[PDB]
Formats: sequence, structure tokens, C-alpha cells
Amino acid sequence: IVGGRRARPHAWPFMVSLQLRGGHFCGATLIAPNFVMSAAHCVANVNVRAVRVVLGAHNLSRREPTRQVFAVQRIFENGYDPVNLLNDIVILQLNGSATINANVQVAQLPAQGRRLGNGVQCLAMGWGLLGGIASVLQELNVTVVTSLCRRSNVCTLVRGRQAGVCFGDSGSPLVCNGLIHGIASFVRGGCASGLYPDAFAPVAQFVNWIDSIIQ
Ligand SMILES: CCOC(=O)C1=C(C)N(c2cccc(C(F)(F)F)c2)c2[nH]cc[n+]2[C@@H]1c1ccc(C#N)cc1
Ligand SMILES: *[C@@H]1O[C@H](CO[C@@H]2O[C@@H](C)[C@@H](O)[C@@H](O)[C@@H]2O)[C@@H](O)[C@H](O)[C@H]1NC(C)=O
Ligand SMILES: *[C@@H]1O[C@H](CO[C@@H]2O[C@@H](C)[C@@H](O)[C@@H](O)[C@@H]2O)[C@@H](O)[C@H](O)[C@H]1NC(C)=O
Repeated sequence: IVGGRRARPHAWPFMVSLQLRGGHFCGATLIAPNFVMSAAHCVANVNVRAVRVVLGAHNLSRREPTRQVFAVQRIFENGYDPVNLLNDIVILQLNGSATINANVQVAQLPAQGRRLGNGVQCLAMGWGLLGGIASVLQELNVTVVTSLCRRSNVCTLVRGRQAGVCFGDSGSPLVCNGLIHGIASFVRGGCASGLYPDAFAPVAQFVNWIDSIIQ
């Protein structure tokens, strides 16, 4: 996250860190005790048997007792199309069930087909590049836009300054009106261009599919 701020510890207990040999590479969202959802591009060309799923984290540079660590049991995809940058969603079924507590909670999703108007205020977040990489979870105020976007993405922009998601924020939630409306998918013009809106997978379009998998 470029131009964001540190989150209050555990303010976002659905927020997940996807890791290889101890290092963050992508975000995810806890959507049920034994399921997270991320961006399909996070896991493409990655051996998932190597991925550690980290719930309850805040400072990735610190040893944290609040954490719960899982392996990926199974993955579900929905027509990931990297050429067109479409359907950038993946569900990762965990090798066990999260212990739901103060620091580890399941996110709330919108209803199928639910659309966001131009000018809705959302929050982006993640452990990605700061402009080094983040130790503490960062958050950022962003605004939903349609100029330079498509119907098959939720796009957001910070106005009046250069701020936005960046490398390592991929897969992370976008929270709008208390609901997970986006999964961080792609940037144009590099990170925090001040010209091109950030693009997220439109979680509302995939709600029926998500529910059929989790329940
Ligand atoms: C195959 C792996 O590619 C990447 O890792 C990409 C990354 C990180 N970002 C990327 C970079 C910075 C921040 C983010 C974001 F928005 F997810 F936080 C994504 C990116 N930007 C533009 C193209 N890409 C590609 C990309 C390719 C296909 C799709 C789809 N569908 C989405 C992104
Ligand atoms: C689920 O897996 C947890 C951690 O698994 C670890 O990470 C993966 C990616 C591999 O490196 C694996 O060898 C590691 O053990 C366990 O701590 C936990 O006990 C598992 N839950 C089960 C099977 O009940
Ligand atoms: C910056 O963001 C703050 C929090 O945003 C609100 O809560 C999050 C979790 C989402 O549900 C989002 O839709 C909400 O707007 C706001 O309280 C604050 O007013 C924002 N400031 C501005 C001017 O953007």
C-alpha cells in the first residue's frame, strides 16, 4: 500500500497473509472457518503445497502468538483469464478450521450482483510495497470510480495525491460499507500513478459461486 497508514492491530481480523518459506507474497480474506479467498494470479505458477496461510497477523516482522497457520487442502477457480485480466478469484480450502476469536474472524460479503455507485468510499489494505515492503498491515481510503474502468472490475482511485495498492497487496480485500466488495487484482501506470484507478475482482459477481463452495 502506497500513501496509506498503519492499521490498528487486528482491526481487520478477516485479513490473511499468504506466505512461502516465511515470506509474504499475497493477501487473502477469511470467508469461512476453513476457506480463504484470494486473487487467482497469486497462485498461478506457485506450488500451493508450499503456501502457508496466516490468520491473525499484524506485524509480519514480529513473532505473534495471535496467529493461526494452515496449509492449502484444495483450490477452486472460476475461469481465471490472465490475458484479459478477468475472473481473478481463487478460493483456498484450508487443511483445518480457524478458531474464531477477537483476532481471527470471517468476513461479510455482499449479495450477488450488488453494484457500487461512483463515489462510494472504501478501504483498501495489505502488506505490500510501501513505494520497502510493509511490516505492519496498512490501510488506505479509496473512492470507487468508473472512468478508465470496466463492468467486470471494481476500480478505485485516491484523488488529490498519489496513493494506491502495490506489489504484495494482490489478493487482499477491499472493504466497502462493511462488506468485502473487491479482491486486489491489478494496477496500471505502475503503483500509485494518480491517473489510472486500481482494479479489483468484483466479489459481488462471484457470490453464488463462493456460497456453493463454502455453503
Ligand atoms: C501472472 C502474475 O501477474 C501478476 O502477479 C500481476 C501483478 C502482481 N500485478 C499487480 C501489481 C501491483 C498491485 C496489484 C494489485 F492490484 F493486485 F494489488 C497487482 C499486476 N498489475 C498489472 C498486471 N499484473 C499482474 C497480473 C496478471 C493477471 C491478473 C489477472 N487476472 C492480475 C494481475
Ligand atoms: C495444517 O497445517 C499446519 C501447518 O502446515 C505447515 O505448512 C505447510 C505449508 C507445510 O510446510 C507443512 O509441512 C507444515 O506443517 C499444521 O500446523 C496443522 O497441524 C495442520 N492441521 C491439521 C492437519 O490438522
Ligand atoms: C476513510 O475511511 C474511514 C473508514 O471507512 C469506512 O469503514 C470501512 C471499513 C468501509 O466500510 C468504508 O466503506 C467506510 O467508508 C471513514 O470513516 C472515513 O470517513 C474515510 N474518510 C474519507 C473522507 O474518505
